[PDB]
Amino acid sequence: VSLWERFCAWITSTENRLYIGWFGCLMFPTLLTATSCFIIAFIAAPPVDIDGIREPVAGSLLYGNNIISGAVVPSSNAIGMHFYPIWEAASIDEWLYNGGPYQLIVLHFLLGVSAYMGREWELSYRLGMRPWIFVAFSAPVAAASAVFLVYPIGQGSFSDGMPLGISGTFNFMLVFQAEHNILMHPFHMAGVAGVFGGSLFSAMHGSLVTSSLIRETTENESTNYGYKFGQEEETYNIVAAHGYFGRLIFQYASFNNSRALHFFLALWPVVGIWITSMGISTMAFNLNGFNFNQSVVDSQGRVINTWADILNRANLGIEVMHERNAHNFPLDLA
Amino acid sequence: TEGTNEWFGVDDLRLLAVLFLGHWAILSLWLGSYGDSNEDEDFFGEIDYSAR
Amino acid sequence: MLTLKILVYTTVIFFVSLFIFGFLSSDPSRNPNRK
Amino acid sequence: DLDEATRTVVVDNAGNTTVLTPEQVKRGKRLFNATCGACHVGGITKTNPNVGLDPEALSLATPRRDNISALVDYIKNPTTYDGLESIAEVHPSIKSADIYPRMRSLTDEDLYSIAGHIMLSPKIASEKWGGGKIYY
Amino acid sequence: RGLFDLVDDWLKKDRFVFVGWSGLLLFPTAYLAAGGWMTGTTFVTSWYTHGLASSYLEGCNFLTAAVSTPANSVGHSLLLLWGPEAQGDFTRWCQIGGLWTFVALHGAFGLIGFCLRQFEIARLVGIRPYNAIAFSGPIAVFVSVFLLYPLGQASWFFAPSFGVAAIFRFLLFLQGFHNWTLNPFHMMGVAGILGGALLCAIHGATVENTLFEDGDAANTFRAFTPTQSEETYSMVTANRFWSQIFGVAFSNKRWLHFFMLFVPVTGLWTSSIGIVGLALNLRAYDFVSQELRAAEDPEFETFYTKNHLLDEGIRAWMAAQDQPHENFVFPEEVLPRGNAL
Amino acid sequence: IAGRDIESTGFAWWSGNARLINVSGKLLGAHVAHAGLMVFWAGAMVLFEVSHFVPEKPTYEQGFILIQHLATLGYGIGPGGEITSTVPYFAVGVIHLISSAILGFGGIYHSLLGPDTLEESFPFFGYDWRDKNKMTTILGIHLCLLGLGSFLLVIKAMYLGGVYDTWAPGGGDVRYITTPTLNPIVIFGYVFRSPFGGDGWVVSVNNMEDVIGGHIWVGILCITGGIWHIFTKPFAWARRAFVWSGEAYLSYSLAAISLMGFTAALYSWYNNTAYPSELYGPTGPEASQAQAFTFLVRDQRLGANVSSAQGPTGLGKYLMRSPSGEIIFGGETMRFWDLRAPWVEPLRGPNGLDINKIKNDIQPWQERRAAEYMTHAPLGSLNSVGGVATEINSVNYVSPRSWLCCSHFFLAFFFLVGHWWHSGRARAAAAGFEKGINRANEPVLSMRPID
Amino acid sequence: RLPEAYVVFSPIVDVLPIIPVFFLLLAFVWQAAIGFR
Ligand code: CLA
Ligand code: CLA
Ligand code: CLA
Ligand SMILES: CCCCCCCCCCCCCCCC(=O)OC[C@H](COP(=O)(O)OC[C@@H](O)CO)OC(=O)CCCCCCCCCCCCCCC
Ligand SMILES: CC1=C(/C=C/C(C)=C/C=C/C(C)=C/C=C/C=C(C)/C=C/C=C(C)/C=C/C2=C(C)CCCC2(C)C)C(C)(C)CCC1
Ligand SMILES: CC1=C(/C=C/C(C)=C/C=C/C(C)=C/C=C/C=C(C)/C=C/C=C(C)/C=C/C2=C(C)CCCC2(C)C)C(C)(C)CCC1
Ligand SMILES: CC1=C(/C=C/C(C)=C/C=C/C(C)=C/C=C/C=C(C)/C=C/C=C(C)/C=C/C2=C(C)CCCC2(C)C)C(C)(C)CCC1
Ligand code: OEX
Ligand SMILES: [Fe+2]
Repeated sequence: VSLWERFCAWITSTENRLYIGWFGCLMFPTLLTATSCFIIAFIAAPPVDIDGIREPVAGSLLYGNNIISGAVVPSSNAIGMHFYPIWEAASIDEWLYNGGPYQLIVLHFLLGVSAYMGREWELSYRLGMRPWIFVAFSAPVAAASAVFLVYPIGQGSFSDGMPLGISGTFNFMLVFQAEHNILMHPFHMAGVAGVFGGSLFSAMHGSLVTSSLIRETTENESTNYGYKFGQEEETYNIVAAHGYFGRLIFQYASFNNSRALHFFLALWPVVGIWITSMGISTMAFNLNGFNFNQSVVDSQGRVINTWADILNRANLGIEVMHERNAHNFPLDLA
Repeated sequence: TEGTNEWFGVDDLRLLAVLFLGHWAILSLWLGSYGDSNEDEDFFGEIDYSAR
Repeated sequence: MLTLKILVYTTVIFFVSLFIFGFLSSDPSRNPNRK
Repeated sequence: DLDEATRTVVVDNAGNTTVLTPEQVKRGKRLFNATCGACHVGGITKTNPNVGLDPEALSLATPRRDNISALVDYIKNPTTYDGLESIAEVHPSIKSADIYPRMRSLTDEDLYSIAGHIMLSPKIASEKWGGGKIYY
Repeated sequence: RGLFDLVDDWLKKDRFVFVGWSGLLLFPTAYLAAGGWMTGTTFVTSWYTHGLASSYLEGCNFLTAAVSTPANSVGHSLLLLWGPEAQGDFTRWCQIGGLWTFVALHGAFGLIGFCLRQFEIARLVGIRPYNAIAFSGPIAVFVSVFLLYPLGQASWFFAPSFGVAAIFRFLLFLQGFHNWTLNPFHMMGVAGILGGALLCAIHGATVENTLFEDGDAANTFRAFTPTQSEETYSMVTANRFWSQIFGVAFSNKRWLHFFMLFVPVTGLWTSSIGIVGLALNLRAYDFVSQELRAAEDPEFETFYTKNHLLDEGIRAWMAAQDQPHENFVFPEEVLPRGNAL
Repeated sequence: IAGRDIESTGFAWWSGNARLINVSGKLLGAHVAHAGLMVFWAGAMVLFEVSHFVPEKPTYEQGFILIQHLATLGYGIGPGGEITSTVPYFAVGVIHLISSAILGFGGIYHSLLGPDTLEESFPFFGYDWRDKNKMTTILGIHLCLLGLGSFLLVIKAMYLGGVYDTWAPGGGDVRYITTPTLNPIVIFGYVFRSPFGGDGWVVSVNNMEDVIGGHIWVGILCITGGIWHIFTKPFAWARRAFVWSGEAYLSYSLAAISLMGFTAALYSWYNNTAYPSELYGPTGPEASQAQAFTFLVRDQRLGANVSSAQGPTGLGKYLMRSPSGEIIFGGETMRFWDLRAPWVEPLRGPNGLDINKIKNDIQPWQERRAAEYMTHAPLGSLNSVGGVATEINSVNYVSPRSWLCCSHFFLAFFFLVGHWWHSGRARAAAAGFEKGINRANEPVLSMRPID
Repeated sequence: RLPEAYVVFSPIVDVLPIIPVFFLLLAFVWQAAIGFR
């Protein structure tokens, strides 16, 4: 009867086209502002002093870029970790010079993605679902907050944060290799196993369902039209695909349970990306990966090279060349 | 002035009257239904289905 | 620049207050089980 | 393959050469990394990269520093590179060992093995010792 | 009846491990690729080929051990044990790097023999052969990297060695010298690998969260007998969920599980096309409109020109120790350093 | 066996301690046994940290994390961060070891011989999760203890010995907190700051008067709010917003313990007041400034004017100006211009680094400190070799800050996942559909057309 | 190291922090011996 109850009834209605919910009250204003500023800053945005040395790096399309090289540049080294909104900038020209829109996009992104995650919970509550799709979405939220939030914190500047682009991503990955040795760190190892394993069990499960489909169509029409939507009959012989994989490797390595099978597809990647995103986090605070340089010696004591020493000389090439003007002192403490 | 240690970033006095009239303008909406109810009615559930 | 700043704290604590007083609005009872 | 010709290092300013027993080269590495190696790792100096532990750089000091007797001289009394004034107040030493807690327990044979490690390491690794990151 | 029928009936007999006709190609060749790797990473060194240490005898752990590629002087020889290089000696065969071609060749006939295994079991069980066609994805990555990439290059030396950190340098060797991340075929491959990991994390978490009540226990894993005809999760609910969260959603289980096949496999085929184009050094190295402008205007900087200076560090610093056969003796004064690093 | 198989409960062996939700004696014995393990570790770790103590190396080079908390309390510490005694550290690790054998016996008694439910025999200790008067009493009793435990810091810092102030005039030493700060505009000044750079929400407490003065207000709140929740009952709005069940209270804690998990992991990276650099090693920001100060001293001895020394980029090579106007150090160290450290604050002014004081008054203990904090920067590896990621294997050092900021930070994300799991289940266990969708009554079928 | 009346037990103390890991493994050993029921 009241105005608030007629507003709570609408905002929590599943009869809307898109469910809004109470998290959409701060998902939609956040992500539309992260979007509408990203499209403008990617297309039309002046160059940005990223190294704090007043050498402005172009990143937008109107200043001679493309899809690959164009990128929303991170904020300045001069700012660093300080909060830099528009009203604390004394003009928009001073805001866009010093890496303004990187903080406006990222902070409205991480609020909107952490609200998109809670929104996946909310609709599962109002639909009668068991709730935990949003726990599986915690794994890219862990990884998005690792390269945009946690790594600028432990390194003390948003300038070490990830550039919102495509070539800026590979500037981020290579400089992160030289300074932290991520490939030898066992948490990037535990998530390469998460996505190689994840793409394995995806294409391994998706093939054994498509292999054992039941005849419901003719050879002229499509294979997919043998599934009517909302039917109650099972659309594939699960005993058939169990007997196949029960002979392809051996018998006891096969899940006859389809529920425990469809749980292992959700376990393996998500655990692999939780562990990986806490690799960037523990390497944000300079707890680097393994270092086996000069580890094998002869009885005389001369250093015998290994593959890690060849990997070290690739890291030394990126270390002596990243931010080639920003350094003045012999050790990259930042 | 960015790195000042001021509460909620309230630099000027005018920003307070923005905050108080934001929480209260929806609080007064909320009290139009969930306010003025019996504050002495209990349940032995995990969850209450009392009224609107 | 102190006119924009006023506009943001309106918009933030408008939607934050809809969030805060959304879950205070007997939100566990809004399920498909009963009521 | 630690031959005694390779363990034979120069010991005095005149140029006599004596050999290091195999416990000297082993304690010489453990003590150097624990005491000196925080800044003098691999022969370079972190806090002053001009003055290294190179056998070229030890020889060009105004007292010649290549000898074992010259290095243990430096530890008990560190002068500068031109040897005019003392920097015992800032370099860890025996004379100024009340400030540095790391050097309150060192014997004569312990400095004899640390200086043994500084001298015998350019003979093992010819270019890695104090060559910087180019020769890692 | 005949002699062929007795052999055909014996191989296809139900037993512990299904042998079949294809097991005569798989089980000898896969056993020797795997055992050739465990031996080569334990005992055989890389001291004469690369000038490294890549064994457990030489102090390397699991990470820094490898079965390494042979010398550049060998060229593309197959390095047969009886060949003109090894000449029957086992010990000189291992020091030249003969185990690496032993692993790669008997491994390539393991992936032939394992994909034939998936056609044979599908014909006996009587199903469609999409496992054997999705496994053709990983065949196109082994062939076009461990085989077709060193063939276009100077020798077998520029191939990935079969060891954990030896793959890791091959990742770094391919950025500095080839600019591999800029190649659109890797970009369509990352979209399939991160896209394939995405689909199993969603389909894992949506089936498990729209389950029906089939029991009174709190454990839902117990409430599934395998031979039941009732579906175990509400497809109508899961469609209604994602149609409001994400906006668009699958309404077809046959199209869904096919789409979980197409996305991971295509990322292995599109990325396999590009690595064949790097055997020929047809790399996507530069945007010339970016390069002509940065030469004429010494103020124009992008992130893209920042990656070239990172590649000069990879091309100069590691190439001295990368290729000891070529004898790069760089002075200290040609190596590109930055300011004060 | 009844109550300890899936036929009676419905929980498998792997989710086996979920059988303890609706028994109270077995659940009490479980919480006092895990409390017996928290104690037992801390006693046995400090004895492990005493038996490997060497007076030669500093306190942070030896890789300890627990005997540096007691040195902040002031036991066995001397002036300048020099640990003297290490007989009182032995004494603390025995009391936290003997006592776990008593808390161990409560965990083995109450969970193997105690009654399954306390509500039958012991009406004071027995409870129900759905009850709301008892649960605020359990919250109230265990809040007055957290009030009293906060005053033990205050009693110890004002009366019993004192605490280690690294800002203490004359050098870092055990200092009695005479006059703590009791201003709520200052103490709650911290709690309502920005969490970003320069403000640094609650990490940025920069003297021991605000620390010890702050733990007073915590003891005031936790006792008045402890008495508040004993007497009262949850209000009308608080009964409508929560789920009053067993697992829901567990997912309330896991959200809040993750807040404390990140914050203790960010104290250890930035704060050099509660965590003195003499004990925990230099911070991330502090070792970046100690490098630029060392080469400032180095090239000042070569007769170089360091103020007018034009850098290679055109900025200051040594001294430049911050974006708020202050004289700072230049390089990549310009990001850490908020670094307030007891060896650089002698060189401050109103404006910043006083150029007259740099040209004339640099004391050799600052040179011995900046050279110590350059070589022991918090940059390590998992095999515990120091330096940069491309450093050779000779040193054995990873800073104890980097172990605390990478492990309590590591856990504090997984306990945020524990807030997501255990509250998704508890909100759905209250509503009835945690076991799945009913086949007879599906809620989606009784809705509108889909669009 | 430990005080002089306690230098004898320096091997036993080195094992002691490991012992809380052994309680995590003690649960699974107990679940194996009960037959996971
Ligand atoms: C923090 C660790 C911890 C603790 C304290 C508990 C505690 C408990 N669990 Mg449990 N559990 C744990 C971890 C833990 N669990 C883990 C990790 C798993 C997964 C494998 C399980 C799986 C599990 C299942 C499946 C079940 C329990 C059950 C129980 C309860 C009763 C056990 C019982 O009566 O059987 C008798 C127990 C034994 C015979 C074990 C004897 C081992 C002794 C006590 C070891 C003592 C060693 C110690 C050093 C001695 C100190 C003595 C002192 C004087 C110094 C008890 C409260 C049961 C339950 O729910 O009860 C209703 C049950 O069904 N647990
Ligand atoms: C939080 C922990 C906790 C809780 C709630 C309980 C609760 C209970 N225990 Mg139990 N117990 C515990 C820990 C705990 N115990 C520990 C650690 C041990 C090992 C020593 C035991 C050993 C034990 C035995 C052997 C028995 C009980 C019994 C009981 C029941 C009746 C107790 C009674 O007579 O009350 C009134 C008791 C008192 C007023 C005496 C209190 C004296 C203590 C020393 C005061 C505590 C001082 C202070 C608050 C603690 C400060 C240290 C702190 C910072 C850690 C009751 C349910 C009895 C039972 O269930 O009957 C079958 C029983 O026989 N307990
Ligand atoms: C371990 C810590 C702890 C825990 C878990 C709880 C748990 C609880 N407290 Mg409690 N409390 C504690 C410590 C704790 N208390 C302490 C130390 C104090 C003393 C300051 C209080 C004072 C207190 C009060 C006064 C009330 C509760 C209430 C509650 C219930 C939940 C409400 C809530 O979280 O809203 C979280 C809400 C916020 C963080 C913001 C609320 C903003 C308020 C409502 C604006 C109105 C102004 C109001 C007069 C306060 C002025 C301060 C400022 C906001 C203007 C719950 C039983 C409520 C209840 O049901 O009472 C029984 C209640 O009214 N607590
Ligand atoms: C604020 C949040 C609100 C939600 C935001 C909305 C954004 C949603 C994006 C719409 C996807 C549209 C693609 C049409 C696709 C289409 O319409 O498919 C429709 C298809 C429905 O299939 P049915 O089961 O109806 O098909 C049965 C048979 O008829 C098969 O033909 O749905 C899906 O399979 C889509 C699932 C994968 C979704 C693919 C999305 C890929 C992400 C987008 C990549 C492009 C981004 C480029 C940016 C430069
Ligand atoms: C080369 C060659 C040869 C040979 C072959 C063969 C016969 C081989 C085999 C071999 C083999 C076949 C090997 C094997 C090996 C194995 C190993 C050595 C293993 C190990 C293991 C491990 C170490 C693992 C670990 C673990 C465990 C135990 C448990 C837990 C988990 C883990 C994983 C950790 C010939 C004569 C033809 C001649 C030519 C050449
Ligand atoms: C219930 C249960 C459980 C649990 C258990 C527990 C958790 C327990 C705890 C336990 C405990 C927690 C224990 C503790 C103990 C301790 C002790 C027993 C101690 C003693 C001490 C001593 C003996 C010492 C000595 C010494 C001295 C005096 C001096 C110096 C030297 C030394 C250190 C040697 C489980 C899981 C199985 C499961 C089932 C059920
Ligand atoms: C010791 C010390 C101190 C002090 C401290 C303080 C004084 C504290 C405070 C604290 C506080 C004062 C805190 C607060 C917190 C709060 C929170 C964190 C809240 C939360 C809330 C919630 C969680 C809510 C939720 C919700 C919503 C939103 C809606 C509806 C439903 C519910 C209700 C659930 C200082 C700083 C001086 C310094 C250092 C030392
Ligand atoms: O900003 Mn971006 O990258 Ca991280 O390391 Mn230091 O800071 Mn700068 O150099 Mn390297
Ligand atoms: Fe599936």
